[PDB]
Amino acid sequence: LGRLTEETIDIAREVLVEGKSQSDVARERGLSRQRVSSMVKSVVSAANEIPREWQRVEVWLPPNLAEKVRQMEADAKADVARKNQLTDAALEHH
Amino acid sequence: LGRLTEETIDIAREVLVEGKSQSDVARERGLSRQRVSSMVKSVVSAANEIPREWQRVEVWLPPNLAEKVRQMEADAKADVARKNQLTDAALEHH
Repeated sequence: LGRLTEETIDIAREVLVEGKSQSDVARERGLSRQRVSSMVKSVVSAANEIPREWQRVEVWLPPNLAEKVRQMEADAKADVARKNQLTDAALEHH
Repeated sequence: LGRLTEETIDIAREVLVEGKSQSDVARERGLSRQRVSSMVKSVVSAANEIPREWQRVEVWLPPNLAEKVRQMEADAKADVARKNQLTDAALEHH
């Protein structure tokens, strides 16, 4: 929900609100399966405020190491935030 | 599926095969909600071959660190295996 074409928002909205399968929607608009699935993916990663190359992982493990993995995530997410505001300033003269 | 009472297997089998909610099954047998949910949990962790105190975690993160987390799991799982066979031998005389 930011800077995206109008078509990307209209396709994507019909599967995540009022739940319909991806296959059916291909035939009605006349698009490949590969491309309807690349449209849904860039709206999900924009609602999370993270780049598009990051991946999703899920495992079982003991309780001490289960805490160290929760912390890797939280610190890495606030580091993109700081480093992004700095390069916006550098392009406003000064 | 190993060394468990007969009741624990008969309750647990009715929710995971032929899918029924946990609430309904409480009333018919006359047990609390807390205890039907502690019966289902020890059959799942026995099909994984891991202790009952381990926890389940799921996060998003960059592609290099996404590999190091996949490897923590695999090594920790083969370490319980080796250390278990050793204490069985020590109790067989010698």
